[PDB]
Amino acid sequence: ATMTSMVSQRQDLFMTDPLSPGSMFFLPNGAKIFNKLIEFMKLQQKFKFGFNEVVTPLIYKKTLWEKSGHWENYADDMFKVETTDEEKEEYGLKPMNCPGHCLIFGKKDRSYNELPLRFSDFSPLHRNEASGALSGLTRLRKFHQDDGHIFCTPSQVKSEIFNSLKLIDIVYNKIFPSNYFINFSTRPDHFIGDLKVWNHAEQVLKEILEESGKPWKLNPGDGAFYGPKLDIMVTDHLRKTHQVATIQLDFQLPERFDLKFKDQDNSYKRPIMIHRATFGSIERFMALLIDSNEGRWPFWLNPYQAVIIPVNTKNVQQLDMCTALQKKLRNELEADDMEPVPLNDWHFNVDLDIRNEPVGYRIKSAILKNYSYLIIVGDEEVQLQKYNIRERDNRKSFEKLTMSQIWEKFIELEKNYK
Amino acid sequence: ATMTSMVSQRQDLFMTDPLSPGSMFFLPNGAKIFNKLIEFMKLQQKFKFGFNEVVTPLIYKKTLWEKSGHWENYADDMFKVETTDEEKEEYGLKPMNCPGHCLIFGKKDRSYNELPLRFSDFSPLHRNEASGALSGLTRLRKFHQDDGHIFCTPSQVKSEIFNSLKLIDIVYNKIFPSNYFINFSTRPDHFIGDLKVWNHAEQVLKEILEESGKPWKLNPGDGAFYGPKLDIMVTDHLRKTHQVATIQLDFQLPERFDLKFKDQDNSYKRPIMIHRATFGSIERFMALLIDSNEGRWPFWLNPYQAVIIPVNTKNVQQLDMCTALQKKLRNELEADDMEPVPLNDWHFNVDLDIRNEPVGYRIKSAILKNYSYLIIVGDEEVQLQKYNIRERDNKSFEKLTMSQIWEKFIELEKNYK
RNA sequence: GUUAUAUUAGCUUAAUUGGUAGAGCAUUCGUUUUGUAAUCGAAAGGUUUGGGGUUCAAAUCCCUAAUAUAACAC
RNA sequence: GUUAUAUUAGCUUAAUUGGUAGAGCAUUCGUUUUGUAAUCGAAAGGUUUGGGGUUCAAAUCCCUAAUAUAACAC
Ligand SMILES: C[C@@H](O)[C@H](N)C(=O)NS(=O)(=O)OC[C@H]1O[C@@H](n2cnc3c(N)ncnc32)[C@H](O)[C@@H]1O
Ligand SMILES: C[C@@H](O)[C@H](N)C(=O)NS(=O)(=O)OC[C@H]1O[C@@H](n2cnc3c(N)ncnc32)[C@H](O)[C@@H]1O
Ligand SMILES: [Zn+2]
Ligand SMILES: [Zn+2]
Repeated sequence: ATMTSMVSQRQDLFMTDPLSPGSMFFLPNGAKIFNKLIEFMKLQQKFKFGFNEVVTPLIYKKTLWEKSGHWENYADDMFKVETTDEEKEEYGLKPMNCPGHCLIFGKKDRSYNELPLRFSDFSPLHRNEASGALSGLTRLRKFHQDDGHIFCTPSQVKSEIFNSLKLIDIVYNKIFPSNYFINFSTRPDHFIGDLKVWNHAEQVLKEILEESGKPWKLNPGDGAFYGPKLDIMVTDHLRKTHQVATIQLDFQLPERFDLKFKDQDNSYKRPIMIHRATFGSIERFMALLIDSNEGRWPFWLNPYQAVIIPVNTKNVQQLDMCTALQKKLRNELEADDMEPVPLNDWHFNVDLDIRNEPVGYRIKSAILKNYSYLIIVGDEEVQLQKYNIRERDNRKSFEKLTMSQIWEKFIELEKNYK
Repeated sequence: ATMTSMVSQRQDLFMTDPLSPGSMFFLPNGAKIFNKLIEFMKLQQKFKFGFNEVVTPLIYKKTLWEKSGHWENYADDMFKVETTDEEKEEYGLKPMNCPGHCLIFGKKDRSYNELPLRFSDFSPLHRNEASGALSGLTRLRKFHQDDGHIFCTPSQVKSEIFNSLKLIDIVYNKIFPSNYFINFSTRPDHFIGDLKVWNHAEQVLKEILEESGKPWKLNPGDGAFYGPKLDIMVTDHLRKTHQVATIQLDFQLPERFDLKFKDQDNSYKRPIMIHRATFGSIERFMALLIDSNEGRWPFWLNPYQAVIIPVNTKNVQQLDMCTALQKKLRNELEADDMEPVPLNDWHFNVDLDIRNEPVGYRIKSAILKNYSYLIIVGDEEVQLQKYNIRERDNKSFEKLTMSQIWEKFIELEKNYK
């Protein structure tokens, strides 16, 4: 939070305003990061773990929330929506995507052949959290979940949760590095449904925990009102734990919505529903990212990937060399004709500091902003037609690379999420 | 509407529900189109027209909306938000992004050196439209604008507006094919600001209209309460006109929020604001596409890009050849290892219909869904190790290798075809 | 929400015990043309989060509203 | 919001200005192994958008709520 605010000020990441407490503004550099993470998650979800993104309403009539049980469970924690006409039924601004995905499931007849049916959803969610509980980006009033719900059969539940934990291991152990433990969170005192169903639901998660081999801890009575959950817990540099990813086993909402599919014996069965998020919310995940990296973004995430600095800022040969590298790496098009920007090209975040200042000043400035690479161009470089390029960390080990070597180096960096 | 509904049912695009009137559900196939359009627009805005995307709140306190003028003026159209507390100040769910973008501009000291300053915003908007004016995807209560606001100087206004017209032309004249005319929508009965400022704002748009050479007509009293505008009008197949893209010249909101920047003379000046959108709303734009194409999407947009049909659904050599092409074209990874999906690969929407049914039935099914391509595999194809591939909009067949189909689809997607 | 503590220019901050709102960084202009962590100079930016009061005088004391941070509550 | 019309199985629809809901597509299983616009068969899916009223009897008539389509209003 204090760390978040320092990095945000240095890098122009975010802003807040009392005219909308607990909602973030992502400034252009903040949104660059936000979007890259979403792009990353969407790729894994659509093209590896078999998810299908939907786009759902944000407001729903009171009746819907009464059906799902939320209007009950979270009555104060829900923002209410009204029209100028006092006769119409009131609305709720959504704090969860799941009743909407239940409406989708049950709008048409479903066949066992389309299960597991996996829906992802990146809608903004609103929760009227207690003002005293709000905190930077970790606990907000408006936030974005990398949300998904799976509809499946009893025999599918375990592999679906193991797949969900695979994606969690890819995020927290491989791409964004022991790294977490699981809270097994059981039946709360306010719950819906039969104690026998709840007991069976807890039984499943217990056996999954055992087979997974992963470290875990009982977290009594902190389950969702509709189901027990596996809560993935990360520790920040002050030894504080934070719930991010989560897998929730839900036998209750399919019952509230009377969800049905037809199986091979030509009869109707009730699906089981799995709630799941891997980032948790994009905002909280970003806060923990910053807490750990202190502004030192990996190359592929960095809103400041390289800066180019000419020793002599009014020298034509240096300038022309700097500009040409910038045009190459940004890979943009001019606004004055009609050729459109193609899909799936590379574009890198490369700036050109030609302020009339000593080189050491501009370098100092770029180090404070945590540029991944520093590219200096002087008369030596103009002769060689190579650029002098420095990584953020290794101040000593320079390289002299051509235009195309830097291009290829950067592409290789993004391919490998490095 | 009619047409939208039929096509939506055939391709499982969208869904509605009385529990949220005037909001769309995009089913997986609908959402694929939605996201591809946004993807297209973001590339143009970021790598050609110098926009920077922002993500902003959805709800703001009454006070903000009173300062912007929306509270008095767009009083009917605004959903109110409240909490259980009731001593707290009321919120409005946003019908526009503009005041959020003014808060961002005004939040920190600004220099003339960062102008033109261009924010793009794709946030969901809500307006409480009259129930009797609601219609399919053209008029909704919730919708997404490809919104943008430009902050600039007086000498920059014309070139910034010409650049917006350039993006409009790429969209309506080249990628998604006079294609439109412009409504010059002037000062409404209820407006904010000075008469003298309004007159100057209309003078500027008149001159632009002249210099642009484009067809236009007067649309009296139809401006926004904060500015006159140029409204891009397209005509549907029943000859009814629809407003899509729009360009709005705003002197008033910067005065309301007292925005300023510092110029070369170390002095404070007020920026001018241009409002713009090119699709208008993604929803209304999709609606007009469907009206135009009757569900026959161009390849790069089609949720149904190719279907693969084995003649003999239990013949192992025919299945292997179908399955191998699907894997190539879809280019997906398996969920059992730790290897992540890399950025900027190609992936195509390719299905395998192995239903134990006559070839002609499966082909009729695929034609009804308007697949761009139909790929048949029989014994002939196994011998040749080539696939029989037929276009939707055509008689003529081709026999191509796996690799040729891959490259063909990439060239179609590359050239937005 | 409650308790505590705060809110001073875009950011960070000073104002000896109510008595001069003062700097640094960033910005604008001039100057310097610079080889891997800060050329030099000037200008501008404040009525101290908003609204009331007390006093000859308020950033400082009193009432109120709003946020933020931290704990609790939930 | 007003006016008109409508709401029947996932979808499209039929049903003596009152008489006791039928089918096509899709789905599930069986059958067919199919060469470019629909193999054959069976099963399941309806208490007619919600609520109230009239009647011996309501998909049908009346009132009302919700939504959709169209036009107007804005
Ligand atoms: C996973 C969803 O489908 C499920 N219905 C759900 O909402 N679970 S949740 O309430 O526990 O939210 C999941 C994660 O969102 C994040 N989250 C929850 N509330 C907030 C908040 N107020 N601000 C920021 N992030 C939050 C946490 O990481 C949490 O683990
Ligand atoms: C362009 C924005 O920055 C500006 N503030 C604005 O809101 N202009 S607007 O009101 O005219 O909206 C622009 C476009 O959104 C689309 N739009 C407006 N209202 C709706 C609606 N109720 N449903 C669907 N699309 C809408 C139209 O295409 C319209 O041209
Ligand atoms: Zn959920
Ligand atoms: Zn606007």
